[PDB]
Amino acid sequence: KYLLADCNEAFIKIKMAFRPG
Amino acid sequence: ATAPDSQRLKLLREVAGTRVYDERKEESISLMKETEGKREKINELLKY
Repeated sequence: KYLLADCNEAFIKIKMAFRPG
Repeated sequence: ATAPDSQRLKLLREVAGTRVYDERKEESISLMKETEGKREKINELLKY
């Protein structure tokens, strides 16, 4: 369970980006 | 004496001391299977 939670958290983390346009 | 055989089989099996092991194993199987599904989910997310 802890591993699954950590993986889900990680996937939420990586989805960020910064395109200043 | 006029009990059906299965009742005496349960009685002697209990006399052997083999009830808790049986109950705990069958309970554990459901949880483990649920972890199997969880591991499937894990692999999916890993590929992503």
